[PDB]
This record gives sequence, structure tokens and C-alpha cells, in this order.
Amino acid sequence: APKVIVFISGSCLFGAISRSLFKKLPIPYTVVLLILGAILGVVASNVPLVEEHTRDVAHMDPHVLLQIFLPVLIFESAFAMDVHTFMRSFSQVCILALFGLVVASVLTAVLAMNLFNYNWNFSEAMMFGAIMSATDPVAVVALLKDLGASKQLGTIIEGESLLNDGCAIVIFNVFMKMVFFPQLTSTVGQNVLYFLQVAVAGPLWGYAVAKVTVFFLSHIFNDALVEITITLAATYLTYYIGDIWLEVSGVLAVVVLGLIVNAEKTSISPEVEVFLHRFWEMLAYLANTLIFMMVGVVVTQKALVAVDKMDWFYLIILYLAITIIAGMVISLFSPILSRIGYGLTWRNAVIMTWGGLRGAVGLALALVVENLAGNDVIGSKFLFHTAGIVVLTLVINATTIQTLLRILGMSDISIPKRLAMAGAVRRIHEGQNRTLNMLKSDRFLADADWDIATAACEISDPYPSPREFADMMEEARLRMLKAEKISYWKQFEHGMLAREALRLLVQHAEVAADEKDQFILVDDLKKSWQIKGIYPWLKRKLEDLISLMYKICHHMAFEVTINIAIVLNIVPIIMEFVDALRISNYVFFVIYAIEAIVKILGLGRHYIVSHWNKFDAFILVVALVKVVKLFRLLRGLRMLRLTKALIPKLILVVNGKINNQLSLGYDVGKGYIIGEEEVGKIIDRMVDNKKILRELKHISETGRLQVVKELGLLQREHPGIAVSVKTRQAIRTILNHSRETIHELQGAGLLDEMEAHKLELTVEIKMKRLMNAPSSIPPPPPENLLKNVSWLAGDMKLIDFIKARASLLHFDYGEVIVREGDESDGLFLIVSGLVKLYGKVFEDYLTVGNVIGEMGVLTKKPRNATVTCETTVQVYFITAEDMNIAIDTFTLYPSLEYRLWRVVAIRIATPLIMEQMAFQGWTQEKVKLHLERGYLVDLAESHFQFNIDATLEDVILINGTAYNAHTREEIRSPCLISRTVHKLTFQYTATEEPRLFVVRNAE
Amino acid sequence: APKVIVFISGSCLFGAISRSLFKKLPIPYTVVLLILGAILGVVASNVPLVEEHTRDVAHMDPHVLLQIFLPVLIFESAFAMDVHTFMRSFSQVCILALFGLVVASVLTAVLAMNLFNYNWNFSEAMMFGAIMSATDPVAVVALLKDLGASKQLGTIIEGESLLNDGCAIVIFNVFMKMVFFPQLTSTVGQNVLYFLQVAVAGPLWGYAVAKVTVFFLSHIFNDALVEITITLAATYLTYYIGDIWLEVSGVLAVVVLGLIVNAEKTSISPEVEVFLHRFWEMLAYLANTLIFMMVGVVVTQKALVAVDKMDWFYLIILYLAITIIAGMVISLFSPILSRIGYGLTWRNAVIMTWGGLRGAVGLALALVVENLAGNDVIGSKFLFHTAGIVVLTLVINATTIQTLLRILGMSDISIPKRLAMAGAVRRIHEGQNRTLNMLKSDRFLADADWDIATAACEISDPYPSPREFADMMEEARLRMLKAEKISYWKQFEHGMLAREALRLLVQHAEVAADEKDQFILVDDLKKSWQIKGIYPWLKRKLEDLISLMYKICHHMAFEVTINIAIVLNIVPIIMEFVDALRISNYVFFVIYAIEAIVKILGLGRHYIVSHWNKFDAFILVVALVKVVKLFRLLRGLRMLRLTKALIPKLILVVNGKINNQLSLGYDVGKGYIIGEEEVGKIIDRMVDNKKILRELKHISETGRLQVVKELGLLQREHPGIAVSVKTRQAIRTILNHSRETIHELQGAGLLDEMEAHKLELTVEIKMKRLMNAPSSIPPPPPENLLKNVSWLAGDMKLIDFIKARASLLHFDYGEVIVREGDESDGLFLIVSGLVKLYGKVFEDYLTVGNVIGEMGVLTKKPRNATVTCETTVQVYFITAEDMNIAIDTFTLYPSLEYRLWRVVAIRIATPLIMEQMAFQGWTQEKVKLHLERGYLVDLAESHFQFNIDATLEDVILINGTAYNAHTREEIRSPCLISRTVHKLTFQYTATEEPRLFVVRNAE
Repeated sequence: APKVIVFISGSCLFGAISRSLFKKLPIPYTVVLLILGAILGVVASNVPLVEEHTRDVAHMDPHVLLQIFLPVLIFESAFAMDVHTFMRSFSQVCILALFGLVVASVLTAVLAMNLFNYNWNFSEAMMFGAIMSATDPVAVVALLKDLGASKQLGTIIEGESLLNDGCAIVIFNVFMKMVFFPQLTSTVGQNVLYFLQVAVAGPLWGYAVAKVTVFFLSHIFNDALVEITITLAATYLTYYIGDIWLEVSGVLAVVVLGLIVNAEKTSISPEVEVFLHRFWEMLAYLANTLIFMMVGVVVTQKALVAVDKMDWFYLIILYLAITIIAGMVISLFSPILSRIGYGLTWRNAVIMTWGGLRGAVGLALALVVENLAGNDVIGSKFLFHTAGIVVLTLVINATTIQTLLRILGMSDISIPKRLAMAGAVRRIHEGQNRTLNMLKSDRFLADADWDIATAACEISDPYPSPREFADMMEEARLRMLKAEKISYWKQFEHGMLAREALRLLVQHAEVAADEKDQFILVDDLKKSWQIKGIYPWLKRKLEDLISLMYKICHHMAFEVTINIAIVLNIVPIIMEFVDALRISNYVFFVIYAIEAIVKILGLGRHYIVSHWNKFDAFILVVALVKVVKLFRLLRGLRMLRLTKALIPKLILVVNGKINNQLSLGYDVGKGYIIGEEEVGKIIDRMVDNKKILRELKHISETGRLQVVKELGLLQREHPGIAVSVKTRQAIRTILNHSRETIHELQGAGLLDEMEAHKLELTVEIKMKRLMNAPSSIPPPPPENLLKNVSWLAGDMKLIDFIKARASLLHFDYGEVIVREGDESDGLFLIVSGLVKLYGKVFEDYLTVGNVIGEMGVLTKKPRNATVTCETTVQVYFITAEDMNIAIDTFTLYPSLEYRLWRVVAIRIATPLIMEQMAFQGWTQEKVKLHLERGYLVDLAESHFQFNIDATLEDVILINGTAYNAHTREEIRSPCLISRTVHKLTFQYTATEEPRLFVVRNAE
Repeated sequence: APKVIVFISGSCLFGAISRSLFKKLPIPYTVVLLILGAILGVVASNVPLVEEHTRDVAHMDPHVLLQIFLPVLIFESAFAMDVHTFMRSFSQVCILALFGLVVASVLTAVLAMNLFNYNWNFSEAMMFGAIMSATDPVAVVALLKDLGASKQLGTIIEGESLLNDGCAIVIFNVFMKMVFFPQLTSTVGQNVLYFLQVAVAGPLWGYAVAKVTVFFLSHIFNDALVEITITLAATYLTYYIGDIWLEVSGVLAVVVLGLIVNAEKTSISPEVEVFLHRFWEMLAYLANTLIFMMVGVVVTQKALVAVDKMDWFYLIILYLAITIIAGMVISLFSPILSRIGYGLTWRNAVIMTWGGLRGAVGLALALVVENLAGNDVIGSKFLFHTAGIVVLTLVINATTIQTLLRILGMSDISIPKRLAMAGAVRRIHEGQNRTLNMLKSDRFLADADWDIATAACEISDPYPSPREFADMMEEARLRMLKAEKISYWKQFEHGMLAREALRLLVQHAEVAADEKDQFILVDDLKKSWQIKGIYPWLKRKLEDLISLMYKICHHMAFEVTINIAIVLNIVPIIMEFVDALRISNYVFFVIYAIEAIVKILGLGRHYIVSHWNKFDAFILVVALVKVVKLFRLLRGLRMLRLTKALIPKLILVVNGKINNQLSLGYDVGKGYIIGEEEVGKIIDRMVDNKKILRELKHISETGRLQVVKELGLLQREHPGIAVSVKTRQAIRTILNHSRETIHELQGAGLLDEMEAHKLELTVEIKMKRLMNAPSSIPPPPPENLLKNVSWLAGDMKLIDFIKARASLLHFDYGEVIVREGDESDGLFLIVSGLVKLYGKVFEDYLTVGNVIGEMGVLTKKPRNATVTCETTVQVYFITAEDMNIAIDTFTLYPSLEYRLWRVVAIRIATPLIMEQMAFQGWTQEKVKLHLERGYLVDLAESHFQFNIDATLEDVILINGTAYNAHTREEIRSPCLISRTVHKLTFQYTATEEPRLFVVRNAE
């Protein structure tokens, strides 16, 4: 009976000890595992009891390593990494990784032939080179994450190393079959078929299983166990079907699964994500520690009795050569691949060519070779050289990478840490001092040991002239970039931005920051919503043209019955090409009679269908009838009916792809617009030069106008996808705000924990259902647009009155609707097309669902902005006389005048509160939500005098000329009343009736 | 080769299907698993291919069920439940569960003897009863959690059922050995020793392994993988060592390990807790579904071919009998055990005697019996009756428990849902409507489909006269209880309360709520800090009196060298009772010479120690020397030096127990005091009767005074533990507030996600290090108390000046220190003892570290409260003339006068802002932290006139008479200035100087 408990338990304990005790040291903890295994190996070589307890795990079957350890170690790497940045340039990175591994393997094999004195063939040398061409970027990515070189460079090298490991395993298997099992006699055509089976069919199987898994996972709500078990069983079944068919070369399939399931994380609950990540991390950790222990013991016991001085000399030469060729491949390949957008600097190339640590994949392959070799010296040489190279890398490179980085670019933390991390630690210290001073004046903690608290609560920092004009210009540019980054992050924390859009925006900000003089250029951002114009649009266009029983027999299972008949009939169809013939013939005749009477009924359909009717008639003609062997399969061509119902599914999937691109484009554009709008208000009081601030305002306005025009045209091009994405945005905003309300209720004590958990559960169910919505919502008719206006919704009589007196107007390109200075003819409502509103110095673009001329119909003022049609525009026109009639008709508390004045009041009051800036962090959304709570009260009830309390947070003058009760303080609209005022009255003037907007505090 | 992949995969798939499809249905999903297994069993009995694919998992070895399935199913139940309420009355619940299972098993066995026609012995019948005496409370606890009957009743029944399952397994094994393996022979002594091995040694082994595991887990910081692997390996090794020694009776050891590890959750990171809980949940889920599938197929294939009508009749009679005896045991046992503090009602007893569902433990035992029986009909009868009883319970009881509850107590949701859940949903709806109205007036989402958003964003509700005087009295009492519960929850969310203290307080509130007329009585709360007065205090007292080389050779390894020598010498000592004798004798002689020269050196220690020197001399006398066999072990009695170093460890563990009790007591007392203090201010403006509010204020004041006096005496009794717990409270408060500051920085965009993660990591490391602090911090000397005063700290010259002129006064019980009306002699500082400050109608208790008479030395006003010594009090006295000299000496910006005025200003201004309550949700802590930011500015610099801005949040008049610039507004101190005021000036009056406190808004 084999003894394994002590070895596994001791490996776990020693891994914990080495992991905890080598946290601070720069050396990796795995070399400690290697030396511990070496000591255990020499002890077992001396002591027989330790040998008995060690021999059953130290010398295992090679299929344990090939079938259990390597799939886990590769799947954890594939599953752990983020893919949304790596899968943008997936094909090119795949090509780069494959080419690099192939060339490095060939140079290592040539070195193994000419330099080494062992009589080694090309197959043995190529397996040798494939072993020593598998790297590990863990140190490089760890030291590049915190240094802030790029978040788009660690993912690239991570994915490249993952593909490197996969192809290294594949070629190792290909050459191991030739070396150790030479009885096989596959030909050139068989080799080509095997290459097609490995490099194409495997990833396709993994992709299909992954797609089915996400499809079934998206329909499970509030069940963590079902999702976890389904995901794990799908992983095992993918591995098993790949393993029994492609042997160890069928790892690529599971790799693909690990990527695809990682990409579609929205169908997986976050608790399921964290559980699966920790699960696979623990499995890979156990495999890693076991591999290092067993290679240590088996390299001390066996491979250290057949070594000479020439072996050590060859190990040193090979260590030099692998570094030389690792530099050579990146020198000859990476500068050509400048299309990545992450062009190599002098520091980055040397960092990623020096931190090429070796890992446990090559050690496992060397273990497999040593097990398969037997008593031959080839396994001993393989294990000795692989272990020596791993040791040399893990010492020298892993300890000297930081020193090399300091030599290259001083390893300096730069500004992000120089200043930011200083602010936080200074204000954290001040808050802690304030809390401690509050605690010292308590009544119950007055006897606490304050030395202990003070010492154990503080934290530590982890880390005129043209020249003057250029200096303030650079300072203002850096300040604007910093403020834009703050705005993007604040938009993220409120749930108004997705993670990918925020990452794109901050990547553009960081790219523009380190340049000498470059702001956020629209051309870099334009590659977020322009990606629709590829083959998906053409494919959707091509499929658009292709597409008593049609209504009475119509149901959710009308054609599904025929589809079920096809699915039931494929099984007797498919057995002919792969006794029981009589029953199959009888059911064939029954189904043929059924479809014959179906076609007889369809003869009354007036032959409307052109393709499907002809194909069904041909099918019936074939079914009604050595040519017998041919006719046995000729009747089996009855799959012409599946492609009739498959066209909508392909249309749906191309709609999903277009929507997935358009959502990211819209998020990027909206975030940029909001960031510029906030930064223009922020930088107004932080610049001490009129020319500099004028230039900054000009460039910001130009960029914002270009972005908004492009977004409007993108909406115009395809309405269904735009309506779908905007609806999803609105629903996400509402759900996020309701979740915030739930959390605020829970914090105030008014909600128990279980009640809050139930409400949060309902909110998450609604979010998961929203994330699987239709990807193309049809645009609404203009009547729905007229009925859904903010000041018209809810009143059926008013809706009928306005709809009866409204007219439709159509305008072409270049027409002018209304010029400046003219009297207000009426009120517009854009229902189709973009339009440009320009006047006095300002210019904006209005799109569908927008209203023009509310101020003109309210205050009877002349127009002040010319409106020109950018496209063919359809508008709704309401005459001003009808608007006056409707105003004088409705006299309820939700008055037409009241709502009409409230809308323009909020619209004119938001910029004043934004420009005020008596605080910080007052975003446009939270300013708008603060102004929404406020209301205006007519002065007729209060005898034209208002008494000011301090319960108001802000008071704004939206109309007329103010007159306070002290010295008749006179102010002009629109203006934010000065903080130091008193109670104000008003005089009834028939020419102008002033009105004001007052906002209370939060209850 | 066996085929198992299809069966396991289909079991997982069918479990997912049944679990998802039967969420809404009231029936449990496991009966669907049973019918699916039955259909598969009849198909395999017909079709041979399905039989080949089913027979290898359907008919497994019984040791797979005994060694893998039952340990997992019991450990998951033990590990999942919370224990801090169940382990309060652990021994009594254990006794109750054991007695109930024993009697019910007896009753069942008698029924299986007399009624059934099978010739069954006592052992077979007792194994039958042990199989059918194992229940499952899952439905009862699920329907009692949401109903809100009691949070202290679900845990009790959960633990009782867990112990029931464990003892059922134990007795099943005991009788299965007698039934199926009768070759063994048992005596009285052998059976007694086996009982001692099972019922004592196993739980002790589990407890010891658990203690070692928590000890090693508490020293690991920032390593999830190490903690997870150590915990899982500890679980396996506990199971293995218990297994190979006790067979299936190691479940007690693994249950003890699960409970003890779950109790000590503070040494385990929360991510580790959630991972381990999900891991064991998934394992138990797989075991459950597999067991139900194979019992279905086996009962269909085998047990359904040997049944008669009499078998069904006996099944019905047994189903009635098990319910009858389940009622009988709870009728005869539970009313006696009413000492737990959770008495049984009429509804609860019937609910917990009707919802006795059967589970997979009994099914697994029946499968084991069926496997062991062979071709005998006993296994068929066992499986048939067990499966029938499980089916009948899972249908009838699991579907009719809700109907029975609605018959008993209407299953009505009561008030907590009637009102609370209505407020939240109404408010949530209003917030959603506000957000939607904000979104409709946007510029980019103006074309969204608002019908879809409106329909998919709304949520649904889950659910004079004495009589008049009594009505308002009841309304006021319910309002006070609700406000107290809100205050306790708000204290929890701020981190000022622990979970156990909050649970105790809300349990007392709910207990007092449903009574006719009963407030929060101090006697119920007194059982939180009175639990010190048990044997731990006496044990600590008894151990207190027991306890050139002592300093020069002293180090961290001085006596540890001798301890290491003892640890090295036990191995040659212990082998005598269990060739190599010469080396052992030589090292014995070497160690004896070493300790002889140690005693020679110790001869110069003047023979100071009495016990240890005598024992060491006796050890040396023994070591310097068929009696040879006795002397071979006589020299082995050298374990008298470990108990010298073991006394401090036992003192430390009893200190830890005392501290663990005292922390809960202090938290309960502090939370009650704060809740009463807030509720007294809240209810002031919510009561419309002077008599009712006077009575409520009187009872609240009496309770608060009693609690604060008891807490002061508890501090007085033992200073070290009190200082330790108060220091831990202060450090926890500071760390929580710093974490809040980090989150607020992250929300405002000024901190990146990675920087915030690093700062949070440092905060969690500090919290984990704080949770493992010493449990007895020595009290400070009075000099440290004088140097740590809030208005004296930081100034070394002032500290020296005050310390030079301070005197120490000692007073006994009953003395009066200063009476009312007398002139202020000076300033006090309590450094030892409790003291009572009573005067004018008010009365309070002051403890160490408190200052009396600051107002008297500031404003030179006569004393207004007599101060009487409740105990022997040591105080620090500073003369008033020296205080005046110090005031007139220091003239820097931190003035003594300014600091004293700020302290008394915050002290006098906190109640005014507390009473104002302009915005609800104002806690005392937040009011204090808001007042801390404010400062007072002297009127001499501003020419005795102050200009009011609206940048102030609150203005308070702490001294003098105010005189505004309008009508010379006159107000008297202390008073909160009316919100409607203007800029005020002041006149220089030599007799009294008005001073005021102004607080700005948040930047």
C-alpha cells in the first residue's frame, strides 16, 4: 500500500512556512522549496524509512503530471487574467507568441546539437529546446503593476506568456511521441490532419462548450451552488473530451474556455467569480508546491550522480545563451509589431527581456522526460539542466530585476506617488488626530492607555516673459489633465461609467499627460464608436434582405413542432452513414405523410414564399420517391428547414455585437463630454491668465462640440441599437440610485439587515435581468415622443389638446428654421434628425426628443439663436396662440405655467450652481438631483414678499430685477443671490414678472 | 473498469434542474431527485446498458458512505451554524438532545418489536430506531427566520438537531457492530473504556487540534492561500486520526473542531470565512444529491420486489407513531428545561414538533444496512420503511407546516413588516420617481424607451379619560422602544457596537416590546457584566499567590534553553516504557552533569525560591543515583520544571476569559447608556402629555444612573482588564474612522483604486494585530494620568508647572469634598475611585481621569453640586491661585484660558445641538465630531463685533448676554441662537465676558 499522506501534508506545511517566512525577502520562496526537497532527497537516499515514505510520490506516473498538473497550471493562468484588453488584439498577440516560441526553440535546439557533447538527435534537441522556452512573467507583471509603466502592457505580456506555455506543451508532446514512442508511422497527410485537429478543432470545441455554459448560466437567478457546480462540471467535461481525443495537446480547448467564461462575467454572480478564482488559485498553488518538492528530491537522488565539470560549464553557457536569444527574439520581432499601440521604450524592452523567470511547466516536462527515459542518461541530463536553469533564473533575475530597473529609469515612483500618496497620508493623519482628540474628552474611555493607542493607530507612507508664460501653460495643462482624471473616476464611483470606458479614458489621459504639449485629442477617442463600420454592419444588411395556419395555428410552438420533428428525424437519418430498418422505414413513411399533408395545406398559401417553398417542394419530391445506396442518403438531405429559422438567430447575434460596440462608444463619449463640462467650470478660478484660460476654453469647446456631433450622427445612423443602449443606461442609473437609497435607509437604522438583504436581492435580480435584455428596441412613433415630454406627461387632457393642435414639419439639409431677433412663432420638438443651434458666440447640437423655444413662448422674448438643419429633420410644431390658450385653460396645481417655468428654471440654474463652487465634488448629476428637490412658490400668495430662513441651501434669481427689504437691494437675472442678504419683497410690474428658485436643505 | 462519469454528471445536471424548477413550488426539490432515481432504476432494471452505467455508483461500498459522505454532511452542519448563542447554554442543550434521541430510539425499537411481524432482535430494532430518530430542522429554521418568532430559537433547534444526528450515528455504529459482526466479544470494562474513548477522548482530540489550528492561524497576515490550506489540512488530519482509531465515531471530534473553529472567527480573514463556507456547502450539496439518487435507484431495483400490503399498513402505523413520540418527548422534556431564558409558547412547540423532516443521514444509514445485509430481507425492509418515512415527511410536513402555522398564529407578519417594510417601499418609490424625473429632462437619454424603464425599474412589497391616558402611554412606550432599537442599530453601523452586544440589546428590546407594560429593565442587562463572578476569578486569585544569572544570563531564551533541554530529554525518557541504550545513557549522563553544574551555579542564589528549588534538588538527587526496573522510570519523573513556566500561560488564558466577558459587558452597558441618552432627547418633542414625559424621563434617568454606577464599580474591581478593554475600544474607533476617511477619499476621486487597496490593507493588518493584543494592560501611575489631560498634553513646561504645584488627596467612604454655594477652592482630577456629583435635581457619577471644577476656576462662580465619595477616592488638587498664575503666565496661541474655554464650550454645547434636532439621524458621536471642527475667535481682534455668514452650520451662546445689531437683540447664555438673526456686536463688560462658539460647514 502506497504511503502519500506524510509527503502531501509536509509539502503543504513547508509551503506555508516558506511562503510566510520569505514574504519580506526579495528572493522567491520556491527556491526554499527546492532546497528543502533536496535535503529530504539526500535523507531518503540515506535513511530507508524516509525513502519508503517518499518513493510513492517522488517517482509518480508521468500521466499524473500530464493529465492533472499541467491542465490545472495552464487553466489557472488563463482564467485568472483579465481579457477585455488582451482580446482586443488577440490574433496578433497569438501570432507573436507562436513565432517567438518557435524561433527560440530552434536556436536552443541548434545550441543543444553543436555545443553539447551528447549524441542528441533533432527530436531530442527540439524537445530540449521546447522545455527551456517556457517562461513566467510573474515578477515582471508584479513589478510593472505598482510602478505604473502601463496597465495595457502587463496584460499583453501575461497573455503572451500564457500562449507561450500552451504552444510549448503542444510541441513538447509532438516531439515526445517521436522520441519515446517511435512505433508510430504517421504520414505527411496524417500529420497535416493532426495539425488541423490540434490547432483548430480543439479551440473550437472549447469555444462551443463555453458558449453553451454561458447560455445556461445566464438563466439562473439567485443560486450560487448551481452556477458553481455547472461551471466546474463544464470545465471537467471539456477537459475529459479534449483529453481522450487530443491527449495532452488538447489543453488549448480548456484554455479557450478559461478565456471565454472570463470574458462573459456578467452572466456570473460576483460571489461565484470570487469563489472560482480562489478555488483555482488554491489548486494551482498545491500543484506548484508539489512539483517543486518532487523535482528537488528526484534531482538530488538521481541526477546528481552522473554529472561532470563539463556539465556545469555547459549549464553556464546555456544560461548565457538563453538570455542572448531571449533578447534576440524581442529585438527582431517587437519593433516590427508597433501596431499594438504599446511601442517599446528602452526601459520596458530590457525589463521584459531580463525578467524571464522559469517556472513549473518546464520542471514538469523535465520530470515527464526523466520518468519516460528509464535508465538512460538523457533524463538525468534533461532534469539537471532544467533544474539548474530554473535555479539560476530564480536567483539572479528575480533578485536583480529591481536593480536593473533602477539603473535604467531609476525605478522612481514619479508624481502619482510623490504627491497623491502624500495628500492622503497627511489628511488621514489629521482625521486620526481629530478622532483621538474627540476620544480624549470622553467620559468612559478617559482611563485608556493613550500611548498604546497613539503608537498603534498611526500609519506610514508606503513610498510677461515667454518662459514664465510656458511655465504657467504647462501648469494649467497638467491641472486640467488631473481634474479630468478626477472627473472620470468620480463618474465611475457613481455608476455612470463602465470599467472599460473609464480605463480607456484614463489611458488616454495618461498618454496625453507625459507628452510635452498634448491634450485629450478627439482622434484617439474616435476609435471607440467608429468600430461599427466593419463586416458586422454589412452582414446584418445582407441578412436583412434574405428574411388559416399563419395566424390561427400560430403560437409559440407553431414552427417549433416542425423543428422538433426535424430533431426527432435526424437520428434515423444519421444512422444510415454510421433488424431495426423496418421501424425506421415506418416512421420515415409516417413523417413523410405528415409533411405531405402539411404541404397540401400549404398549397393554399398562394405560393408566396420564393426560397423556402421551393426547397420544401424539392424535399417533398425527394421524399415521395448502385443508385439505391445513393438514394439511402439522398433522402437524408432534409436540413433545408433549419436555415429558415437560423437567420433570426444570426441577426440577433450580429445585433448583440453591434450593441456591445455601441455601448462602449456611447459611454466613452458621454464621459468625455461630462468631464470637459465639469473641468471648464473648475479651471475658471484656478488660472491667473486671461489668454491661457481663453485658449483652454476654446479647445475644450471645440472637442466637446466635435464629440457631441459625432454621437448625434451615430444615433442617426441606426435607431434601434441606440434606443436599446440608451434604455439600458437609464435603467442602470435608476437601479444604482435605488440601491444607494436602500443603503442610506440601512445606515440610518430604519431598516433591519434582513430587510435590506431582501431589497438588495430584488435589485440584483433586476440588474441581472436587465443585462440580458434585447439588443435592438424599435424606435417609437412620433406620437409617443410627443406624449412623453416632461411637461406634458401625466395629463391626458393636455396630451389630447396638444396632439390635436400639433403639426409635422419636414426640412432638408441647409434650411434655416428660425433666425435671431425674430418674434417667437411657437414651440418646436425634434422627433427625427440632428440640428444645430448657434447664436449669441455659442453653438450646440440638438437631437431627437429635445424642445426649442420654451423661453420664447414663456417670456415672449425675441429669438436669440439661428437653428439650421444638419440633416433632414422632422419636427413637431405648436403655435404660440395655442400654447397661450392651453396656459390660460389649465388652472390646476400642476399648472402648465408652473411646469414650463420649473423646467427652464432648473436648466438656467444648474450652470450657476456649477460656477459658484463654494465646495468641492459638486458634480453636474448631484447638482441636478439637489435642484430637483427644490420648488418655486408664487409671490401672489405671500403678498409679493419673501422671508429668508437658513433652511435654504441656495437661492437663485431666474427672472426679473430683485429688490431686497434693505436699501432695496437690486440685482439682475439670472444671478446667484449673494450669501449675505435678508428678506426681500417685490413690486407688481406688468411688463416683467420676476420669479425665483429656492431650494431647502435635506429635510 | 467501472463507469462513473455519466452517473455523477447526470446527478449534478438533474440536481441543478430540480433545484431551479422547484424554487417557487412549496414542495422540496429532493423528492424530484427521488422520483428521477426511481425512473432511472426501473429503466436500468429493464435496459442492460443503463444497468451497466448505473451499477457501479448505485451499489457502492458502505465505507464510502461511512467514511466520506456522513463526515461531510455532519461537518457542514456543524461549521455553518453560528455558535455564540448556542454555546452559551452548550452543556444543557447537549444533555437535552442526547436524552431526547435516546428515549425516542427506545420507543421506536419497542414499536418495531411488538407491532412488526418480522422476528427482530433488540439490536436490530435499536438500529432501526436510531435510523428513524434522525431529523432535519431546515424547513423549521427557514420558516422561523423570516417570521421573526425568535433569533434565539432557530439556533437552539439547529444545534439540537446537529447533536441528534451525531449521537444517532454513534449508536447506529454501536448496534451495527453487534448485528452484522457478531464475532467480537465485549465485557463490562471493555464497553466502559470504549464509551470513555468515544464520548470523551474524541471531542478532546478535536478541541486540541482546533486550538492548535487557531493558534497558528492567528499569526498569518495577508495570506489567504496559507490560511485556507492550513484549515483544510487540519480538517483532514483531524478526520483521519479520529477515523483510524474510532471508525465512524470520529464525527464527534470533527464536529467539535468545526464548532471551535467557527467560534474563533476573528483569527480568520472574512474572505477565508466566505470561501470555506461556500466550499463546504458545495461538498454537502453534492453528497446530498448523490445520496438521494442512489437511494431512489436501489429502492426501486431491490426493495420493491419483496413488499406486501401489510408492509404499507406498517409504514402508515409507523408514520403515525413517530409523530406521536416526537410530540411526547418534547411534551415531557422541554417544559422542564425552561431555564435557557427562551420559553416555549403554544405555537412554537407545535411548529418544532410538526416540522420534523427526515434527511439524508437516515437514508445513508439505511443504504449501509442494505449493503451489509446481503441477500437477507432485513436490508430491504430497512430501506423500504426509511424511504417511505422520508417521502411521507417530505410531502406532508413540508407542505402543511405553513398551513399549521396559519391555523395556530395566523402566520401573520406582525408589525415589523406591516409598517417598516411599507416606509421603505414608499420612500424607495419616491426616490425612483425623482431619479426618473431627473433623467427625463436630460440631453442624451431623451430618446430612451421610458415605458420599458418605468415598468422594469419599479419594485414590489415582499409582504382626560383614563382609557385615553393608557392609550397615549402605550403609544409613547412603543415609540421609545422603537427609538431605542433605531439607536442601537445606528451604533452598530458606525462600528461603536459589536454584533453580540447589539443582538443582546435588541433581544431585550423585543422581549420588552410584546409585554403589556415593561421597559428595558436593568436586571436583564445585568447578566452581561456580572458573569465575571464565577470560578475564573477564584482561579486567577489562587494562581496569583503561587507565582549573575537572573539578569546577566537573562534573555528571551534563558529558561527556554532548559525547556528545550527537557523537550530533547523526554524522547529518551519516554522510550523506556514503550542496542541503543548506550547512547541514551551517555546523553543522560551529559544532561545530568549539565544540570548538576546548573544547580552548582544556583547554590549561590541564596535558596530564595521554596518550591522550584526543592523540586530541582530532588530531581538532582534522583538523577545522581527488581528495583532496577523501577529506577529505570524513577529518573524519568523530571516533568516538574514545565509547571514552573506553565503557570503564566494559565494566568494568561484566565485573563483572556475574563477580558472576553468584560468586553461584552462594557459594550452592552455603553450601548444602553448611549441609547437612553439619545432617546431622552428624541422623545422630548414627540409626547403630548407632561405627566407621561416626566415618568419616561424619570425611569430613563434611574436606569442610566444604575448602569453607570455598576460600570464604575466593575472598573474599580480589577483595573488591568478594564484598561485593556478600554484601550481596545479606543483603537477600534480610531481604525474605523480612518477606514471611513479612506473610503471618502476614494469616492471623491482623489485616490486611485490600488492606493485605496493598499491603505485598506494596512488598516486591516492593524485591526488583526489589535485583535490579538495583551488581555491585561497594567494601570498607569497618577503622573501619567496628570500628564495626559486634554488641556495639558503637548506642553512640557505647562506639565512641569502643574505637576510641581499639584497635591495628592485621599478620601474615605462617606466624606464630602465640596458642597454647593461655596467658592471654588480649585480644580480636581479623579485618579482613583468612583465619586458622586449631585446637585441642582441632577446626579451623576465620575470615575478616574475626570476633571471637576473647570467652570468654577474659569468664571469664578460658586459651586453648584455636592461631591461625595462613593468609595475611597484618590484625587489630584491644584489651587485656584496657581491656576490663575498659569493662566496669566502662558500667552501663546494654545492658551490655557482658550483650551479650558474650548473644553467647557464643547461640553456645554453638545446637549444644545442634541436637543435642537433640526435633521434626524443625529448621533451623539457625529454631533461631537461636528463640534470638534469648530473654534471660537476672540472679539478683541474683531473690535467686539461679529459678522454672520451662512458658512456657519450652528452658532451657540456659551457665555454672557448677546446684543445683536438689530434692536440690540438680547439673549441669555447658554442658548442656541435663533436661526433668523443678523450680525451682532458686544460691549466690554468687566464683570462678565460673553464668549461664543461658531462652527463652519464642511470646507
